[PDB]
Amino acid sequence: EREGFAAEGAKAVYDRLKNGRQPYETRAQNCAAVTIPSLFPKESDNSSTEYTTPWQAVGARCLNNLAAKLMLALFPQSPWMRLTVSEYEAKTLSQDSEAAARV
Amino acid sequence: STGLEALGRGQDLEKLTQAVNMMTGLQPLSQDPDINLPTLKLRLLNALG
Amino acid sequence: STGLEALGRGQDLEKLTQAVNMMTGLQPLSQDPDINLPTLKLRLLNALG
Amino acid sequence: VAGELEASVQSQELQLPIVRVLMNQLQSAGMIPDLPKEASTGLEALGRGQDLEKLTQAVNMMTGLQPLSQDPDINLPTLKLRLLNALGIDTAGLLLTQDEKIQRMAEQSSQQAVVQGASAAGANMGAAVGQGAGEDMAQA
Amino acid sequence: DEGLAMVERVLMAYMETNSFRVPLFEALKQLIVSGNCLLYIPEPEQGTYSPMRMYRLVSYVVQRDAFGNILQIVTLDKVAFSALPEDVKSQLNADDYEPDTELEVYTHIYRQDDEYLRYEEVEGIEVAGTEGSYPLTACPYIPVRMVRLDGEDYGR
Amino acid sequence: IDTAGLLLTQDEKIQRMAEQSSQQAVVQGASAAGANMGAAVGQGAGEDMAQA
Amino acid sequence: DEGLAMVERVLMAYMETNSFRVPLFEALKQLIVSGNCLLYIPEPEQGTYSPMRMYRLVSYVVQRDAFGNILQIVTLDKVAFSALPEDVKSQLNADDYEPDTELEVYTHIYRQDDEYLRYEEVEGIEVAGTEGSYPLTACPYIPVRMVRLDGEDYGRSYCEEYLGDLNSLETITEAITKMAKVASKVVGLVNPNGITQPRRLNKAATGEFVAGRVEDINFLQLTKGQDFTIAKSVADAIEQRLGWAFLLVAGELEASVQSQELQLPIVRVLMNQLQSAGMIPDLPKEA
Repeated sequence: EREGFAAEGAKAVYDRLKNGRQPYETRAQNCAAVTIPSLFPKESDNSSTEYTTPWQAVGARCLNNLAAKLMLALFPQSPWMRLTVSEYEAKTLSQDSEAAARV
Repeated sequence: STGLEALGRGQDLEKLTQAVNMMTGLQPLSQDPDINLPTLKLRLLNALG
Repeated sequence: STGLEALGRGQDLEKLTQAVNMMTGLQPLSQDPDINLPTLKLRLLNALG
Repeated sequence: VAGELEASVQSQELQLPIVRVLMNQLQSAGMIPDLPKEASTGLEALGRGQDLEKLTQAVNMMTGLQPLSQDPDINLPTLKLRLLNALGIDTAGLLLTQDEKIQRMAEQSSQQAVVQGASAAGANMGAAVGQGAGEDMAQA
Repeated sequence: DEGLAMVERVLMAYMETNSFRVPLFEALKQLIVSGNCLLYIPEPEQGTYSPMRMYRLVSYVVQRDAFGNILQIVTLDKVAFSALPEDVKSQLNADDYEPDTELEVYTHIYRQDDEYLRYEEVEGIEVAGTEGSYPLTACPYIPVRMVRLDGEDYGR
Repeated sequence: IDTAGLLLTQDEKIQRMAEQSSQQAVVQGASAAGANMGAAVGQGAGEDMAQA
Repeated sequence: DEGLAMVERVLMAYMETNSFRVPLFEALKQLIVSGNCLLYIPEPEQGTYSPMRMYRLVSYVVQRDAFGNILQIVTLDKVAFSALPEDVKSQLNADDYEPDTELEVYTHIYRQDDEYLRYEEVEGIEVAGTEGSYPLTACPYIPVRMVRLDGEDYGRSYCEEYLGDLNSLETITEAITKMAKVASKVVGLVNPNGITQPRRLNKAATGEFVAGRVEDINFLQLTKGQDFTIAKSVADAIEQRLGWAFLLVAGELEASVQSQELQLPIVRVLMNQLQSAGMIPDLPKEA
């Protein structure tokens, strides 16, 4: 009957732990203001907010280029898995020279 | 949509072309009495997917 | 994983290609009456892995 | 080859110690065959490359002695032996002996004879049956 | 030679499946900066995931001879009560501990009469069921050095 | 260069002829016999079968 | 000739399974900076690991004749009480020592009547079971020299001939470097007989109009004339001349004394010992 980690509810665990994310959000907001100000908005923004252009345009090129290349390398069109079976176990069980190929 | 769509048929076409090119070069070895051609072709086709 | 995923199916293709290229180069030696051909083929296959 | 261009200590502190542990644990679990009682790199990554180079050189030099096969004044079997010895490569199963050639002759003879007989048998049977059918049908 | 090659192929495949290539790249970067690292290889099984592990310089202790032999190794870990195995958890009282509290676990390997000995200690007692021994040339703890001087623990 | 085993003496050139003659006389005979036997059996089989 | 090449393959394989290539690289680097090193080849065994060792100059002693003969060698080792073999431990009472106390052992090899003798000693007492004998041409201890003179023990080095040039290069480079950290310090200089006040230039903003003149401000600088090109060119010439002496299939394309002091002695100890172990066939008498 909800013994451990769950003796107080769902909206109670969420409120205690909400204060651990504070440094990371501030640091990310500092980072995302010289490259693309609209990439990481705050939690108190609405239709009327205006995003201003930084004085230099070197961050955007670098970020877009790296994001493109990383995905080109990580996820190709051909499969990126193998699903292999152990060797020497076909050998101790097979009786013909055309078993590994069929598997 | 476009995941593998514009190259949806091109992916098949490239694989088929490579298979034909590989099977073309095994004709000189058709008079060698120490080679198992049927299994070699199967192992050559399984290495492309 | 991904260290050997695109080449996981490519190492086999490269080895088979090299085996075919080296096997196609023993045809002028087919009539030599002093060479033990099958054992030479076995050693050549062993030298690759 | 590009992976073998060095424009030594970590082959005794990271590589040989990792192989000597996995040959003990995998054998005790039944995942490797039981190795006989008592029987890294620098010359390992080239361990098979050296064999490939030696065999390729041997084949290349054996290819060039084909024009001289009709010279009645040359002892070819000893010339081949000297050429093999000049390289240092082993000569376990690369040359035939005084025996183990009559067997090859017999195999070749039988292989030819069986096909030569079968072809003629089939042709004669076909000709005879065709003539019989024609002579029976030529009055229709 | 056929069987001799098959064995190498199997050894390579096993090391490919259980990912060994991520810890090694990390280890090679700590050698250039600090010069030290440790490696641990868990016991193999049939159908389970058993990855390799790496320790930094701030988590282990070594004592060496002047000739260059290894005599003692001790390591330290920090785990939570709910993440402990039940067999180890069966020698403690659950009332005193709540989930998310942390314990410290020690492992000691030393040399005695041409072999190695091993045991595990928690709190102030020794956990039953961890005793063992290793051959003098198959110890699965491998301290690594980069530059070796004379009569000195650890490398530069 | 040493000339120990690179030239053929006046003798020891008879065994070469003996070997080559033996090879020819075996291969030709086997090849000639096989086809004749096959044709002989095929002719009779066809003659007996085609009557019906 | 076919049978004589198998024996040469068996020898090279024994030096790759027992790791002989790591000590040699370290030995070849001590010869250039100091000029001496020692090598030991342990007795071979059928199925164990017996690597080759190396000693530095600060751990052995040799005595030679004026002709160039070797008469005595002594070495030194330091081991703990738990790393010792149990037979040696049997002859020492364990109560006195602790598992982490270092002992000192010695080895002595001397010449007597056209042969060599040896033993070992610990704490002034000779260990039983370590005596032995060696022929006059198969001693497994090999002192190595790089540059040989007449009538001296040990040898000289190769880097010793080029010390003045390195010293001069360092002397010039130090000054060239240190004249660059002085020329990157900012110091303004205002004129005490003018009309501008350093207080107005400091409290201004990014764009403003302030009262002053530009003839009253100047900056300190290092006005050294043709005293930079001379030093730079001389240093470049020294470096170029140093580059020609250290060389800054193709085996015979690149490329003498080290074939009588290192290579031939190793080949004559391996064939003496592998025959007795039982790993190569019994060669004929002289042949």
